[PDB]
Amino acid sequence: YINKLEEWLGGALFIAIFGILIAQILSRQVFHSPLIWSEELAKLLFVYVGMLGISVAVRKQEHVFIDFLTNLMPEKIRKFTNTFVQLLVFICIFLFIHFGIRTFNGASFPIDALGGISEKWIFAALPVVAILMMFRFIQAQTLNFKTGKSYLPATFFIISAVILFAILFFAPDWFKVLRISNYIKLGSSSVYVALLVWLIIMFIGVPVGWSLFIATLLYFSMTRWNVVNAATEKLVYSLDSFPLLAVPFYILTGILMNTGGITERIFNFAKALLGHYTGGMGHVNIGASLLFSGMSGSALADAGGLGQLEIKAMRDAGYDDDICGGITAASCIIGPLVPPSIAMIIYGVIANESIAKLFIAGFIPGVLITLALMAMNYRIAKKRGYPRTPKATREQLCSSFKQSFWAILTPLLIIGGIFSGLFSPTESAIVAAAYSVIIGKFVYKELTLKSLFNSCIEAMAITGVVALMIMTVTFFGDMIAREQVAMRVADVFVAVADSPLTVLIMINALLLFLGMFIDALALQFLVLPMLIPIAMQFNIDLIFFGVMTTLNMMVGILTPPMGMALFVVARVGNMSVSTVTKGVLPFLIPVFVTLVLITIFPQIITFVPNLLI
Amino acid sequence: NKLEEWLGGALFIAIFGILIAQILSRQVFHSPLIWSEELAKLLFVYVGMLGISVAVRKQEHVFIDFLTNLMPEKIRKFTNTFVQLLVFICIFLFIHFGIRTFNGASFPIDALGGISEKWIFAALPVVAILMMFRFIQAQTLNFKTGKSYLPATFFIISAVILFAILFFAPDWFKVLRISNYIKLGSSSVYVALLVWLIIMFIGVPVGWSLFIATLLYFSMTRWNVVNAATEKLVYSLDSFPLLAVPFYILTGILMNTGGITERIFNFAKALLGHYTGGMGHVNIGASLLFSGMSGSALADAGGLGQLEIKAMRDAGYDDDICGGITAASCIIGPLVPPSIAMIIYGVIANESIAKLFIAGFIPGVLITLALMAMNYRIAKKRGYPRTPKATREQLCSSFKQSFWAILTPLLIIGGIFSGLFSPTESAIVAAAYSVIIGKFVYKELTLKSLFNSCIEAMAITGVVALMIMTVTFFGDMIAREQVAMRVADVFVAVADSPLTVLIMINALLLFLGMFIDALALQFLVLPMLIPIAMQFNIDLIFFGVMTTLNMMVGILTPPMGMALFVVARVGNMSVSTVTKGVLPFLIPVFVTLVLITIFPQIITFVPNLLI
Ligand code: NA
Ligand code: NA
Repeated sequence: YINKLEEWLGGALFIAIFGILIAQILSRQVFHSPLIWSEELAKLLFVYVGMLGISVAVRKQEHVFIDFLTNLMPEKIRKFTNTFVQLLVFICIFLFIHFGIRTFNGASFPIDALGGISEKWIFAALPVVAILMMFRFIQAQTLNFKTGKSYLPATFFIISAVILFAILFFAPDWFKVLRISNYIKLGSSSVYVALLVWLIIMFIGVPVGWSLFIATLLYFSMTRWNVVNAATEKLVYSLDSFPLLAVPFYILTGILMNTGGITERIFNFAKALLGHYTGGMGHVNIGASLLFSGMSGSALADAGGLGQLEIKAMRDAGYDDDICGGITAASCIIGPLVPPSIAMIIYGVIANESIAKLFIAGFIPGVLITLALMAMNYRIAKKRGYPRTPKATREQLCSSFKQSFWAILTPLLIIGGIFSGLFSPTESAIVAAAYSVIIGKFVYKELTLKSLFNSCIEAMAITGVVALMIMTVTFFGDMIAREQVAMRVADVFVAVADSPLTVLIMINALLLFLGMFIDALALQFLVLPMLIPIAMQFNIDLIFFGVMTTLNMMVGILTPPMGMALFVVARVGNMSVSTVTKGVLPFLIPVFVTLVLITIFPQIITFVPNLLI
Repeated sequence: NKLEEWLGGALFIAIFGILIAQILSRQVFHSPLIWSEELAKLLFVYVGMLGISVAVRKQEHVFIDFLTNLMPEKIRKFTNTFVQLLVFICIFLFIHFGIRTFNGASFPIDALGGISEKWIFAALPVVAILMMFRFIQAQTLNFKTGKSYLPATFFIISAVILFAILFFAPDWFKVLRISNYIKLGSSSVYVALLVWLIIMFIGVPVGWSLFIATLLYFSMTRWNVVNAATEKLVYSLDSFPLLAVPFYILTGILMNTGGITERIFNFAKALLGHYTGGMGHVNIGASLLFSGMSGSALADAGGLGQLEIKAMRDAGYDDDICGGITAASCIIGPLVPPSIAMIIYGVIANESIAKLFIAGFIPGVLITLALMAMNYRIAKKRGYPRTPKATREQLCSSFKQSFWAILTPLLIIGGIFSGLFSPTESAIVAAAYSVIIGKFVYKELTLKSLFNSCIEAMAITGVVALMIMTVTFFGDMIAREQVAMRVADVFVAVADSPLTVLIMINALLLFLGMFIDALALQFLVLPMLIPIAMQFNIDLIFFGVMTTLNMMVGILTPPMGMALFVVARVGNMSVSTVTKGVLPFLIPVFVTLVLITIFPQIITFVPNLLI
């Protein structure tokens, strides 16, 4: 029809990348005859895949935005706010089109190890998909206006776009009027003004992926506009990255492993293993979450794939509702810590750090979290005197292990690939996806071509949202580093640079405070760009800083009044949010304790990666 | 699966806008552009490819169905299987030739900032792959309905193995060259022509039969020449005069609205409705006025037929007379400019289109006058009654109602004749005026209707584009083998007078027009007669007008004619009565044709004086 054209085309390109990578590994490992074009071809296709994902997201209106202030507004103000955000997004898309055309015209360098092919093939992705994004925005405007959620029809946008394109193509010297330098010369306060405007527009519902672009454009307009052409290439260059390839494949691996059949087998094995100790079903839940974390890079999937079973088992065992909710909500944070992890990949991409070292560093805190949660569950259960389930016979344990053998072999594969160094994170993700597909198709007989295509489509759709923010934050970093914001901030914060512990304490406190009202995914892209240079200023190790920031932000999904884990657990378990929060409250002590422990003693985190690499 | 329709319609409106900027800048701003024509051609190539793909998907390519209508279904199974296999081979070779030609072309375009010709030449394999996919999709339904013995999976595996062999072992193809076994020699072209006639009469579409015939001839002698010959396949569509066809078709479709046609009929009835035999005069005049805009006879037959038939029946006419008049009055369309057939002839023979239009204007008027005289005589002899004469108020109201409708033919004719606009520019202006009138003046136009009209125009132009490219490919072999010189050496005895050649050609065309449709017959006949006509020092404009008239004659001849069937369908009467009523009206057409072929000066004088 006329909406699935990006999903039909994007899905086909996703399959092509999978076939190319699997051929690269087979040739190197088996035949010892490596290929020189696989990486470049994969990155070239991934650029288009990411652009198509962005188009899908902007069509479905699914871009991340802060809704804390938006949730406390009568609709009569929401109408004006939505009108403003629609205008801002339209302007951003038009400027994307202009900059993509210009940077495609400017591409000159050839691509070696690809037959001398010019770089215009890479650089042409931006305008062709920006046109589709503009079409999708115009299409969505009709639905927005018809229901009374905005003030402007799509005819207004069509007329404005036609007029703007005609002006841009027939007299581009008319746009020099709207330069702030022509009226007021702020000087060195341009960065502060741009950041203030960025915060103001971000707090009123504008998505971050456009807010960063708007802030950077305002800064450039204030000082000088001719320096934007040099910096605009980073938008295309950010997607042309090898480490960024692992995100969609890890997402697809999690999606494929999150079927009902595999989860039931894993939970049955865990229950047969840890079901008869003091605090049985709590230990069962913790163990199941730990096992799932080795193959899943997200916490919401773990929360939504096992809650209805773990909560029921705990209720049958003799557990109160608050305890069930607390354990279920607390056990979710293990996922993002144990590798693989989307948050660690994002931090490594932003800070230009090796993902493997981040994974190795973050492996230990997951084990510490698991042990602390198990100890707390045992103490609570012993205090309350809950009954003990009968011991399982050896035959049932053996049968459950035989059933779940191939399902549980995956985390071992991931850890062996990563720790031993035989594979890179992207190759590890590719191997994991191939193994999961084989297991689903031939061993469990629970997969179909339609299901595989739908999983690929979902992975691309969730990848596009991250891709837009990645490219925009890469654009924002140039503005941040050009004017030396971090150096000035450090100079202002004098007499506190004596001890790095004070800086770490302040950063942790700020992150904890901000995590109570902003979702983790948005908070990461909101706070990292201005903190990474500041951390670099104080000679703070970047691997330890990344681990600490990831843990601190993952803590924030458990604290009221805004926490996704609390809402998900309450919805799944059919219980009120207040009871879930009350049950969660006693379980926040171990996480704070381990956070303080790693903050005081960085050697715990730093020892393992140094020994291994 | 509207993937081609959605993308093709987007390109169609892009072409329309670019052409508009060309004429406006050149007229009032006096700042002509240097890239509008190049962009128009470059986009028209893709538009034609998309139309061909759509036609392949819908299985609507033209073919001869005379012998196919006289055989049992058992034979039809084998015939359809053979046709499917031949089309599959044609599409595969199409893909291969597109890839080779794209990998060969390197020349730049100086009129577009040095852009390489690869941009033009890459449109062949990209759309060829989509055509192959559409054929595979249609094969499933063909096998499901029981019309063929070959399922789709067989085609899939055959395509896979063929692609693998081509990419990894092209040298294995050296066993299918006829030069391996026997060297036919000079008679290779004759053998290829015999195979072409047979494969056409079997039921293969023309646009593929010509390709098969020329490929067989090339493989008969040397396969290394087809590499040089394959550039014409893409260069054929890269033509600016060819752009007039889709826009004229769109203009006709837009103007064929029921509201406009009702007003035109009302004005014609108020004007010429009271004379003896008034209804026939009204029918002829309305057909002439609508042919001033349209360029197809089928629109004339199917649009205004019911109202004219009802008016004639009310007046007290007979069924045979009304049917005959309605059928015979539809041939004025292709004669009066604009006309699709004249454009096709000009493209094939490389002749000016404005000269063709000017030359062909007069015979349409002669036909109209002859038909009016014949109708008047028949009505007077049969003693039909007379209608009262309308008063000045009715005629003035009709004029005020249909002013904007009758403006368009005069605008088009004035643009063509005065030399102010080229035929493509005239088509663009006509389309713009029609859409403006529809949207704002009469208020019966919607954006969805415009998109549907554009889709229909693209679908109907793809079929013509495929035949155009294939016939241009065929002409290469025809010219290389020196067929016309051999034919002249054979019929040296016929060269006594050019009148003998003309009457022989006319008789052959008249005999061939009783079984084949006008379009298929034209595409079969023109490539073989144009070089022969040039051989005998025969003028090409006069020959084109005469051939167009002779081909248009065949649509009113039994046992095959589209006009008879359409008139019978829309008139609720048997085909036999329609034929027996048409028969007395064929005399003026034959008389006009004989008069034209006797005095070519009648056709020749007007364009030379007008130029
Ligand atoms: Na994980
Ligand atoms: Na006409």
